[PDB]
Amino acid sequence: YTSAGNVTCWYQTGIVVPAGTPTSCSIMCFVSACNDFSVRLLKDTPFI
Amino acid sequence: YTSAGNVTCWYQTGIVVPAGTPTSCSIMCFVSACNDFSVRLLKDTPFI
Amino acid sequence: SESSIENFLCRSACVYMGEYHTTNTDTSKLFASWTINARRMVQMRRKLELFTYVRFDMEVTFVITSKQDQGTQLGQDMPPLTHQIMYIPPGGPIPKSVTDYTWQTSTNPSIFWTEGNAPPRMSIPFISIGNAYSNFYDGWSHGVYGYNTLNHMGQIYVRHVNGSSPLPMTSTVRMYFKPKHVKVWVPRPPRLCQYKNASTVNFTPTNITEKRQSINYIPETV
Amino acid sequence: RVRSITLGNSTITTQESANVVVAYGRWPEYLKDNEATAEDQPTQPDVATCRFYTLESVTWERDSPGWWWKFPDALKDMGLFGQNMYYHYLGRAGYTIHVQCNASKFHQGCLMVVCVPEAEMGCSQVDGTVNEHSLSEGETAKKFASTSTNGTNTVQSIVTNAGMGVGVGNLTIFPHQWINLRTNNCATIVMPYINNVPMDNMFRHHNFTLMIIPFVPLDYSSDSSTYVPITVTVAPMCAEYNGLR
Amino acid sequence: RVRSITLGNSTITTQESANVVVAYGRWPEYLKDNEATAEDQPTQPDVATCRFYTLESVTWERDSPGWWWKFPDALKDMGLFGQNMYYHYLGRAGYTIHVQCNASKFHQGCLMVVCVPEAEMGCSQVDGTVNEHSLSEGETAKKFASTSTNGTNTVQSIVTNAGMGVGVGNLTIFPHQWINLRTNNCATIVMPYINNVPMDNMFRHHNFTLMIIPFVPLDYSSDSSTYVPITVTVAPMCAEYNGLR
Amino acid sequence: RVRSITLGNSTITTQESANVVVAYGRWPEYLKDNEATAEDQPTQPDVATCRFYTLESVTWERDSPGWWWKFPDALKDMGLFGQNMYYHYLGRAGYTIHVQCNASKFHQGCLMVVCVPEAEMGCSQVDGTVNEHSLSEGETAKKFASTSTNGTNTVQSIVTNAGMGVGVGNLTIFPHQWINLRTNNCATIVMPYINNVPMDNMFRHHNFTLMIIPFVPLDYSSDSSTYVPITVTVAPMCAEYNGLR
Repeated sequence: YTSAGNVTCWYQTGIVVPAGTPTSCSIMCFVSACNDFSVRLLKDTPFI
Repeated sequence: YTSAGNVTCWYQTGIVVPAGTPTSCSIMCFVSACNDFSVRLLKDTPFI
Repeated sequence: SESSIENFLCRSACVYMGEYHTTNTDTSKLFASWTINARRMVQMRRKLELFTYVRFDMEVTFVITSKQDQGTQLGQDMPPLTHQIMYIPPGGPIPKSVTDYTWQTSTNPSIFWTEGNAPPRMSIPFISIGNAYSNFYDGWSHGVYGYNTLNHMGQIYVRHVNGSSPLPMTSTVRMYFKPKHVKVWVPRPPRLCQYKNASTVNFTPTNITEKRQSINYIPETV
Repeated sequence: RVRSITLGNSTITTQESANVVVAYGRWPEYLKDNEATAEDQPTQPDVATCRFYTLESVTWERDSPGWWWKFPDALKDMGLFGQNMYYHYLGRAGYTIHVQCNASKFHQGCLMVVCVPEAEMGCSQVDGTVNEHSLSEGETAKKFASTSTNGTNTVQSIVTNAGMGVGVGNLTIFPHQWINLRTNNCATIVMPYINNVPMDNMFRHHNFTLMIIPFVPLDYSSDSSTYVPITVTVAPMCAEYNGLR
Repeated sequence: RVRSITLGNSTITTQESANVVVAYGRWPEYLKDNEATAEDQPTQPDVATCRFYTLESVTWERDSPGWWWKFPDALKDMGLFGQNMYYHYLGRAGYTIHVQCNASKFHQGCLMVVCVPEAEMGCSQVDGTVNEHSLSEGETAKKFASTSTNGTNTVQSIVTNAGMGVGVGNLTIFPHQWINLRTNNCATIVMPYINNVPMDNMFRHHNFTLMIIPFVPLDYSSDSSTYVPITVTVAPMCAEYNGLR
Repeated sequence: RVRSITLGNSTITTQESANVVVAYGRWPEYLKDNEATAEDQPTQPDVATCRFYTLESVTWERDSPGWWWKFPDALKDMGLFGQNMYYHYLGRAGYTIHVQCNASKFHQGCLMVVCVPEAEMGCSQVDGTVNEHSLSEGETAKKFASTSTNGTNTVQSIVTNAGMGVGVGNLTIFPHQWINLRTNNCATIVMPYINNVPMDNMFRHHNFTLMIIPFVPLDYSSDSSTYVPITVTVAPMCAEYNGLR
């Protein structure tokens, strides 16, 4: 109900550690725009 | 009762690990021939 | 130099020995037949399995010996016997009696030979609508696993060339086969288990090698 | 020192320090033009066959004998490359296979990754015949066993004979790569099209077989993860079919 | 980044990133020709003296004070180089010494490896004299102690005075190398022949002494190995004897 | 692959593989000569302002929300640079900031290090005003909180709004650096002088604010150290004051 692309991530193997290291961990995502970005029709923002 | 050379392996020090790593381990051997190898008098093999 | 492909594979061997009579009451004992493949000779099979694709010509020589049956009748005076050796290409008519019409078809090449002379010999080219033969096929015939129809190589049939009401005789033929002008592709590991039948790769599990005393054991030096 | 590779609308990331095996020295390519000039005209998709397809990961535990896949038909449900398998009567293609592991410096183990042409397999019963389901299950892997198997119509899958009747230490004769958790975790194999005819039908013949086999089992200690994931990614190269017009 | 070195019928393997100390800037060499031209003609074996000889490994545990060897006569049972010690009345040689450790990234410790010329040692009794057995045992190492020793005819082997009456932190004045388990595990020292005469007899004089001394003791935790092995390998260089004809 | 840097009578050691952020592309420099030629003559100390000043380390534990410092007046007790703050009525300067961690390969965590110009902060009471002590304590760091604060005259220091009323994931708009314990442990930021006038008084205005914020908390297991130390070192650059003669 979007008509947009999507991204997903899957466990291929699983995480393997030696003795004496933390068990769980984390991933972080960063987003940005590439040089070819364009905008039109200045309007008012819906946040204030 | 061979008249052939031999190869042996000895522990010089012993294996040392930190905390949280497996204790035992393994070695593997690979064999091959070098370019100067020659053969003579085709015969029948003793395996089938 | 002795490990080249030609010197390793191009060698002659007896691959089929068969017996046939001039008169009998079975009518299948009146001729001998063989289908050409290289899977019922265990020593040639193993050397051929080191490769996945092969291409060769065939050369076949025939050694033929006769005998009068120990039945009863002696005092005979016979001329030397004549034999017919017929090759059938893939897609040819197969005889079912020794009196059949197919022993006279113009497209089945044939050899006529009489005893006392040098042994007969014919040369067959690479006969396949494919580009090579295959020793291994991971597929279905169209359904048999492991069998593809591009490996058909033909058949050989042998009979006596007498007239009507012949005298009783028994002959034995031995076929010697030799590949020539050989080319091979994609090497493979050597067969470790014994072969079980002639059409599959079936096997019973085998040990990797034989044991010794310990992982340190080296025998005392002379 | 990380490279990012995009094929079509797919993107994966590898390390630029990769090592690549080109199977027999031969890169994939089109059968050029004139083996069968007159009424044998081919076509090529080049649309969404050249793209990364990623299977499900497998789980490497302490007692894992190994895994195998058949090619093609591991891709018979994979988008367009699978559609082309049903629409066309003959085809051909080469492949690029990436295999990756996710492990730590506190794990240990060793894998062989090998691509075997014409891997004809034996039955568990010596006077029997193998079934079609026991040879492959598509994009799901079959498993080797650690002892000898039984039951009707099953491949005899004891891992020391690799289902082919040879010694498993000798499979290095084929295009292969080693993964030693100590020194690397990835392997790329580029396979060309290998047959004794130029084209063929892609449903009743298995061109080649991908096998993954642990030679030193996975080991870990106190509170590391108890498994390691393995991931396989495939990109078809220079695919080509019979023309339809 | 591994080099493989063959001397004679011996082969060992090292890392190409090795660091090498040439003792005082001087490589080994033959006394050229004409110190003693007329009736002093030498000969050189160059047969199986130039070859790697490997001693037994020693075991580094939590409380190890250190080890020492005397040169020569650590090689008086080593094949041909040892035969030549009995057949010839005078000789000389330089050496290459490799020292290696086998440890993990979960171990820690620090070793000094030093080659000391004329290492004359003191007795445990001030008005006593040292025995011949207490100075060396051939290819077996002697041990330093962590407290001061007693008994007759024994070297006073408290490790802080190194058996010579100096402060052990000052042995860096000699040709030496550090082994820090954190950053490297190997050490090569090339020693030339150093004497106040050109040749000498090899049985009643110890040219130099190799010492290995831990400055930070070995430490490990829960289920690592409890020891670390050290291995010593020696190759004689430019050996030369009195002529016999 | 270690560099040793000496400024004045100070010496610190860094790695030559460092990465350096120059804030907006602009290196620090003197306001050249002739903004205010006639009766505005400046002077420059260049004596013991160009020298490394090292604060106390902070302790990163499992639940640490973060730390912040104000510049200047984090240096109002730092030797000569602090004396010049009292003797002179106007000044200006740029800075070099080094941040370092001491951790092992068995630890894990992630820090943002950011330098924010004009970091005006909000009060914990919406109709209140912030105190001077709650904005800074000099060379001691203030602390962020993990929940919303109370009390009079205090900065509202919930860490997700960074005391400024923005989303903390968006502070990458400022000059910043990431420290991922897996890949590096150091960060250098070179800040120029940024104001809307050429000089200013250094006691009632905070030019910029240094913030250090963990985005993935510190984790360790069985018997590792339970904390990680962070160290901050500052060198003033091109400082300049009003002339006194």
